[PDB]
Amino acid sequence: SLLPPDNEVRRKHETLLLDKLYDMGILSTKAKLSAVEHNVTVSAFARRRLPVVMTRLRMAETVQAATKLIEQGHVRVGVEEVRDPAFLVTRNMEDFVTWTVGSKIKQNIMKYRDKLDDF
Amino acid sequence: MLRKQARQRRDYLYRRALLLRDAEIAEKRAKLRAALASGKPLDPKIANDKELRKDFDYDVSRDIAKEQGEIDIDDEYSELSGIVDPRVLVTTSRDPSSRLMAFSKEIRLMFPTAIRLNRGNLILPDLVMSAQRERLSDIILLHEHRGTPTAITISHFPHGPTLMASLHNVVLRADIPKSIKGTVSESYPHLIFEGFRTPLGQRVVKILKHLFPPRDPTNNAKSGNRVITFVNQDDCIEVRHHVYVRTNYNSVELSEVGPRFTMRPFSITMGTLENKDADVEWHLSQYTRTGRKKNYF
Amino acid sequence: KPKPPAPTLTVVSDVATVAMEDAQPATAQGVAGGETSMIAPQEVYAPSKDTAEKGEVVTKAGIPIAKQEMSREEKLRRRRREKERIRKAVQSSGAYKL
Amino acid sequence: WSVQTGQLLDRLSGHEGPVSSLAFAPDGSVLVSGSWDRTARIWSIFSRTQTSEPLQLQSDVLDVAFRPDSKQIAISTLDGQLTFWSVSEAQQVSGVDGRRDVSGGRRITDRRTAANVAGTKNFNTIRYSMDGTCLLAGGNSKYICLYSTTTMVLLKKFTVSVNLSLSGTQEFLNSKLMTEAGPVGLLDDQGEASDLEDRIDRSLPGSKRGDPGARKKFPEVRVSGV
RNA sequence: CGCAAGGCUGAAAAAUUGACGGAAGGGCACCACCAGGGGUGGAGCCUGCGCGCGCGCUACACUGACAGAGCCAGCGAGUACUCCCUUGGCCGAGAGGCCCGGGUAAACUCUGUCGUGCUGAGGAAUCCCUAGUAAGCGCAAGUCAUCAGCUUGCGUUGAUUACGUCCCUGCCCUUUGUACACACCGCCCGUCGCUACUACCGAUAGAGGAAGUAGGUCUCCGUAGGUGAACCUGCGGAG
RNA sequence: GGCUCUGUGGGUGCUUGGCCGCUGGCCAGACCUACUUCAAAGCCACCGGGGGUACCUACCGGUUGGGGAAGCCCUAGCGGC
Repeated sequence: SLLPPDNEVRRKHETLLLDKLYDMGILSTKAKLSAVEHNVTVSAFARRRLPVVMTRLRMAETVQAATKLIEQGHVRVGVEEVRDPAFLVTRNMEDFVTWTVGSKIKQNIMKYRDKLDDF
Repeated sequence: MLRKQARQRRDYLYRRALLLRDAEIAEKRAKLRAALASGKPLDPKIANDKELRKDFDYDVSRDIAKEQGEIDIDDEYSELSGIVDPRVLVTTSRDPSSRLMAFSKEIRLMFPTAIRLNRGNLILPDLVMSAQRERLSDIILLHEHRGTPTAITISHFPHGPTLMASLHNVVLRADIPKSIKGTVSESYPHLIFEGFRTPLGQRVVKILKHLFPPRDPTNNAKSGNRVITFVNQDDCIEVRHHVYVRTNYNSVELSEVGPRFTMRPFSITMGTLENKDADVEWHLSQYTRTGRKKNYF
Repeated sequence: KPKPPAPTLTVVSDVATVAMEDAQPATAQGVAGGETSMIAPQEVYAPSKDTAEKGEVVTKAGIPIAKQEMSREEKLRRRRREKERIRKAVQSSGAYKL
Repeated sequence: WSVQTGQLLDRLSGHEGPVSSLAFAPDGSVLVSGSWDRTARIWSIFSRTQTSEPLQLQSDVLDVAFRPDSKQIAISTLDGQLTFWSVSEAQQVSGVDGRRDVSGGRRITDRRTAANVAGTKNFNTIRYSMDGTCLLAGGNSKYICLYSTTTMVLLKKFTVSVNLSLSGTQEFLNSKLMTEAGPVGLLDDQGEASDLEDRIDRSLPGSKRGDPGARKKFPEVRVSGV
């Protein structure tokens, strides 16, 4: 913000900063350096952590339940399991955080929907 | 993947509402920037809004870049505007007749990066699924009355808008003899538009001209021999497909090769073809007191 | 999303690939390996119009051809190829009547 | 892309997920992709008709490899099983579920038994031998397996590291190493250091892939390439 | 309010970059070849478009008729939906309501009875089509434009033949650019325009016409001078 | 006879002793407080962002009164610069 407004490197790095933060899901928009000035927040990073983002994705009921689950090692993201409850899911991995392969949780969901394929 | 498309649609709509709020603000910030470089006195609420002063000192530069046109608006097309070649498929309705099949082939010839697919027994969610699976840019339906087309539904992908339009005064390619017509020249066509001034007209011009491949800009003003025209009068957009040769510096000869339509748009939905429950953007307001006096586009 | 690409240049020398390697007592390359000069003949010399002599021109194949020795038809055809490339990119009463 | 022109040739598509393994055929006529939409794709490019034959699997694809004599393909999926397909008639000709055959685990910071632990029970990378009869498979585990491709039995298993300083190199830890406050290889022991450059903890929180901090105490063992 | 708002006048270029091609070499195309399939075009019905033309619909027999038995779908729920119009009669002072007459599949499978019998599957041409595609089959809905002579959905049964080739018919692009290693390739061609210069031709220094070319360090000593013991400089000598 | 719980020992990594003022001793312990010539080299040492600085603190440059290490000189001293 402190650079003069007409400066090419200011504009390029503003668009770069906003694009990087929006792809990492901290911000909500990509058009306001003011939103970077008083919206980037340790609370925003904390809600981009794994148990709260799976709470929003409704994997678990509460954030405590999600932390207990992924400490038991039920939750992969992509193809690798995750045992650290501090993994920061970005906006491209939110579409891939799922359960692990032979999970008792996956079996219980399948048994609720009565589609339990035992093969 | 379908999770990703749903996520992007929700995030785009949320960013749209955020842009609505921020534009309601930035109408007031621009008076501050103009009053600064001029010295005309301004409103006291603008002058004493302290949060506006802090946020203004932060975000001068984006308003100035928008003034210089360096940046683009949050849109469904500005992501992939002229980098890729937007390929497009055309299908018919469930049971096509022979003249509708020939007409679909005619417009598949009109768009130089188009492919045609038979419907047969192809459920419409599976159609949208397959299009999002093979990264198609746009999809087109056609509805016949009896061998004569009556409706197009230009649907953009992955989650863009649809334009549902009714057709009239159509003449098909496949009625004139082959001795007079021939194989149509597949070249990257120019496009000319006439009569669009409103934001709705600009929206239609964008979602129409983003079906054609982008032209090489080094000698576009002189080369190229095929042009496609969209003119509107009383919001019934009429379109022809001409192919021309420039016999002089001050005269050109035309030759009409494609079909003629006067399509009238009766819906534009912010949401794709499968989403009948998508939020509409404009529909043909009939049965009102002045829906026939008002002229959109 | 990694980065937008930005032009970065790196200068290479004429020193051998055995000067490009890392520090070790004897090289892993043989006796043929060690004479490859890390730059091609195309870069150590390339005939081009900016490095021709005065009267002569260099052709597309890299053969110097003299403007004196060229016949007229060769000059005409070469001018045509250059043009094709460039295209691709009150008076007196007596003075009136007589 | 093509290598002699330098520009992008095309963008193949048809995958409902990220592609995760690729393989060209050694005769130079077939591409094979394998992607997290539980599918493999026999791409035929170099002919005049670019076609894509699909192969439906049960789970995510993690590795693809070709036999040297190019008629056979092997794909390793997320269940932990290898399925051997024939590239002419795209039919599965063999299969081995080697989850038990590769399961070796109990990393520290894991409250599952090494038997029940998921994430170490697959094959990350497989390769064919140069004869054409011995497949080699390696996953995120202590064991590298070496199967045969005709009899489909476990010819030989290897253990990659008897090193106890790495994490998952024995499948049963002991109550001597477990104290009252969690495992004794988990207490942050940086504080009793004499050098400030070793005392500073410039780690980033929740960074599974590499960070310049790289606390890196007891790294995981993983057979990342074979 | 002022300017705009006074008619040598009377309808049907640029170019040192430009105009048009030719030859070779590529790539693509059910508007191309190749193999097959299917329409329309024969008879009748009608919407539509300009008596004619197509688009759909129906009918036309081995793929048969009749009778039994068994067995399969999916999308669909606005206190809402009904095909008529009438002969009579009941109860209706009158307007009506009653009662009686007249005009969740198709398919498929299995099992038997009978036997080709106005009880005839579409010319020249032209168009389309390559995997849940052609084709057969019915059910639902009627969504501000279009559509009941129909339209759009939805399920069911589901093949033959290519999946190569630029030979024919075409379309596009290379012969300039846009990236460097290995590796290869090696000055495509024609007719003019425009420009600079050169001279020429003929009417009145002059506008046109026609044409071509583009290598003495160190130490010591003897000196002379400097600021003198010493110390510095220069020179001449020995190591 | 069975389920459940609870406790003890061994194992879950390749087998060289218990202790101390450890080249010797002790597991019953023994002796107890001596010995001494000259303080020290410097640097570095993680607090979230923008912002004020009256006070305190850090750093730099000074100012009055004392203070005199060290250096220099020679009339030699209670010296002189």
